[PDB]
Amino acid sequence: KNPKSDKFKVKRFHHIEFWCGDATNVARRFSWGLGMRFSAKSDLSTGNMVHASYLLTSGDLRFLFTAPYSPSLSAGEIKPTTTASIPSFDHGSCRSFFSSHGLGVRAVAIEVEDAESAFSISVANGAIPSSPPIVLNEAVTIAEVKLYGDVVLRYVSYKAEFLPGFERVEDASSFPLDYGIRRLDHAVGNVPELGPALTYVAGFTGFHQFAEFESGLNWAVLASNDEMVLLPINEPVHGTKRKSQIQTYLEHNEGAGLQHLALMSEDIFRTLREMRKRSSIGGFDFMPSPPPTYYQNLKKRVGDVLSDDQIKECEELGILVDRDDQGTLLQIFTKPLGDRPTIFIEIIQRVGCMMYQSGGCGGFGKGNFSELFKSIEEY
Amino acid sequence: KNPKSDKFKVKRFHHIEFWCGDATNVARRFSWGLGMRFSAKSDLSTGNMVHASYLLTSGDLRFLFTAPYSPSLSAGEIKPTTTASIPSFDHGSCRSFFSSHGLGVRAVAIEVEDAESAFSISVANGAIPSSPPIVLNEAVTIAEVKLYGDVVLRYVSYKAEFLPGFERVEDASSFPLDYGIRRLDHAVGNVPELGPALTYVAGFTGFHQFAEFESGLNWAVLASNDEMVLLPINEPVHGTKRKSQIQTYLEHNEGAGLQHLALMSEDIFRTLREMRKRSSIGGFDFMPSPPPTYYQNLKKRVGDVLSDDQIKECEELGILVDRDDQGTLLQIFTKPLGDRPTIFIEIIQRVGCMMYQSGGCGGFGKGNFSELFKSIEEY
Ligand SMILES: Cc1c(C(=O)C2=C(O)CCCC2=O)ccc2c1c(=O)n(Cc1ccc3ccccc3c1)c(=O)n2C
Ligand SMILES: Cc1c(C(=O)C2=C(O)CCCC2=O)ccc2c1c(=O)n(Cc1ccc3ccccc3c1)c(=O)n2C
Ligand SMILES: [Co+2]
Ligand SMILES: [Co+2]
Repeated sequence: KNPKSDKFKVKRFHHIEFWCGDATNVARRFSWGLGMRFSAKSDLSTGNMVHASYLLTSGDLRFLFTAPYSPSLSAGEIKPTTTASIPSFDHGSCRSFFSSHGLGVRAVAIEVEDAESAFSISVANGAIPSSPPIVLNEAVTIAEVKLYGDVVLRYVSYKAEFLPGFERVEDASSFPLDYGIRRLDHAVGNVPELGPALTYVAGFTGFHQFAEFESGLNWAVLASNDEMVLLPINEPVHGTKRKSQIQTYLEHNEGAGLQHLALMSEDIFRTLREMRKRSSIGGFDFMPSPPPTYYQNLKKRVGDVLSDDQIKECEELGILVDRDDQGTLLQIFTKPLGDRPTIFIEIIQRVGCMMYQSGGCGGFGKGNFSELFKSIEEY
Repeated sequence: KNPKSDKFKVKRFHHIEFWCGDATNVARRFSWGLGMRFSAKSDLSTGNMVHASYLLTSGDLRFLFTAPYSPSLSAGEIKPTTTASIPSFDHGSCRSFFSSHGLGVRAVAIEVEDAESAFSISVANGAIPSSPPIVLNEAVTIAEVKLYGDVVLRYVSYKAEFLPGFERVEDASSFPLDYGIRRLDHAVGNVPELGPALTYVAGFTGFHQFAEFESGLNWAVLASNDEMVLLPINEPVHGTKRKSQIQTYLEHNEGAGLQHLALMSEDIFRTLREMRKRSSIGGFDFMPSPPPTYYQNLKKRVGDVLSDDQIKECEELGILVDRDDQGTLLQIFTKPLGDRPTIFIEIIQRVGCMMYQSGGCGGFGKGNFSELFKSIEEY
């Protein structure tokens, strides 16, 4: 059941912004690890004396990496005279965020019809304002409200190239890497209490609970009208045999924040071949692969969707498979992206639900918790 | 003239420690960019609840990358019960360093006969203490004094594997990258006033001025007895046509600090081929190459040392060449390693001065300032 209750017009995920200590090194590591190209910059060379921001793209996926310069470079500026290209940026907020949480997502940005209206409707419906709407070069409007922890939901709307003041990156410095990743499928938060977090976000967005279908967590998924913006939220389950990975996150992160980004691939097998080739030479590592048990049990579950060859290809790459009543999900998880056992990445590809493909086809892997436990015990 | 006045027994450069916001991403970027392998770690997986430290090696070159965890993880510890593997580490100092200076070198570490004695003699001769000698597992002694800015000179001495509490990195996570880099040749500081900086450091080390042979700077080089530890120091020259790059450094760095690390290659042509292949796919960029003028003028200067083929190889890779009365220096400079126009890397190879090769053979490139200016003007 989809009541289609969005309180303003939402289009798609627009970008994810990481707050960094050094944007250059994180951006270069991510570019090589995920096969994303450098497409835009805003930094000293573009006249920005406040922050360094570098944009990576793969398909429609946009990752922005931002770090503060010395405040002394901009000490004479005021907000009317700022050289920052993202006017919500604040030196103190960024340093406090990074010192508190380490490397992680500051902003989940969605494109909307009218960012000013989205901001106003959100705050009228309980959203905690973070940065008021500001029009950039009479062309783009950006506004921010609190999502959870120190993560903001950023609204971006375009009258009619990333943001004003960003310059497209020179061809020589823009190598056309591509491992097949094409868009952000969902962005997941960890919170101490699910109930209040859901009530808050659903309260100011009108996002509805996305219909789905004892190991660590409870969760629910909030979704826009066409279910293309998907925001799952997790809470820990305490008192269990193995300590909840949600609680570990909250401890190492100093509270709520973004847990994982799930990146849709147009060919998950090529993406994982390319990413695993680079794991030990600057890229990303992946979670330990499931026992061959798990793949011996895949035939009975998805043998009508994947061939024996396509299944054996899952086993060599460590890919997980789950299934809805509507579609099939192929998924795999990286190890944490930085020093702390906090944020990680999921690579996914969805099979089925053709009409274009409807959002969330095949779910989020709920059935893979039970399947993995059974495999582990029976090994 | 070498008075051999070291006040304690100095061996070689031991390691360089970067203070980071996220050690993982900087270490992975540097590993791929410079061809250094992951060889040791001290982090949560080794019981260290205080800091994450990752060691990269290439030959005898050791780069250590360190970042703080949340202080909450170790809030119950005191120094007698610390889980830190580097007992000089302090959360507040590290966060203050990184917020002030951005990514950069905290420690220039040299191996000595007796770190306790080196510390005592240094402080008795004017060194400002930073961290007193501490014996690690009855096996290694480490001590630190101030060098310039917030950079420390770290003394390490071994009774008889990097440091106690570090674990060697698993073979699967340790890819044997190697682009030919073999050791640290020199480490260079930028200061506002050369005179007082030289008097201070030479005062507590007994290092002597290394004999050498109007564009931005003045400098001098301090050297150990066998001139294998080489510490040049730069100051700005004000009032010039083009603004001094030393002054730009001091402004963007918030004061004195380490300007460049010069890394000796056993085959600079292979190193630069490998590094330039990776510039746009996560590695390091290089300064703009000199005009072909410069290479047209190389024949008259070093045609007795390099063949026409070896010279043309310099031109395609952008390598600079200078010459002493004793030897020849091949050198090239990266663009800044991170967001700020502060620290960068030099790759070098030295030809001549055979006896082993004596330290500093061919100088530091003093003659390349005049040669580059002449080339530029005449283009
Ligand atoms: C992150 C994720 C999802 C996922 O995407 C997701 C959504 O999008 C929204 C709903 C909530 C949710 O979870 C699905 C399945 C997953 C994992 C995962 O992270 N893991 C790794 C793991 C799980 C427990 C652990 C407990 C202790 C120690 C390590 C552990 C590692 C899995 O095994 N499955 C099977
Ligand atoms: C860093 C270095 C060295 C070097 O190693 C070194 C030592 O070890 C100790 C003695 C002091 C010293 O310098 C040698 C030559 C160099 C450079 C360099 O950095 N550069 C790049 C540049 C120079 C001016 C600029 C002025 C304005 C704007 C950009 C500029 C870029 C060079 O051209 N030469 C020719
Ligand atoms: Co997911
Ligand atoms: Co040098």
